[PDB]
Amino acid sequence: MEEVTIKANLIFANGSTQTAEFEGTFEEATSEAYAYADTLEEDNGEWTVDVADEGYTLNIEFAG
Repeated sequence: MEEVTIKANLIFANGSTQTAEFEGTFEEATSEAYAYADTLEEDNGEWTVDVADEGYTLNIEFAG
């Protein structure tokens, strides 16, 4: 039941990139990361996510 580290890569069509690094459970580091994107859609547009490296890498790309 040990905690994990998840890499959240964030790219906007605005010509700028951002990154976030969450620590917690397999669900506490994932729902916080998706909520961080949810609080950005309202100021950007819809988004997509590509799960990689056993779930430890979340590549988020906004459509715009």
